[PDB]
Amino acid sequence: GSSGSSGVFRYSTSLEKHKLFISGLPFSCTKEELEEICKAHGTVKDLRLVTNRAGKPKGLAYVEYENESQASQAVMKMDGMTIKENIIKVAISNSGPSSG
Repeated sequence: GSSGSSGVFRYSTSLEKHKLFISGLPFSCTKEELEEICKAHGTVKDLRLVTNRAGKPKGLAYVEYENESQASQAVMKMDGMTIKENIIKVAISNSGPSSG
């Protein structure tokens, strides 16, 4: 939807921005790896890897930073980066609670 700068109201639950979303990652990739690489940009509040019912990496991975500027930088770099011979894409975890 649009974004009205002038004045702010409550329409949809608080949205998250700091969080980051990374898709297209090689199963080989491991948390630690992404962790060390994440802390390279800023403070890593928390890191989680979307696994399957069997515990297999679905390729998706979520990240949590302390500030906003930090995450942004990591997104500008990680966005379209090669990892273990695999081009991974990044995206600011904005979409979450499906309103309707």
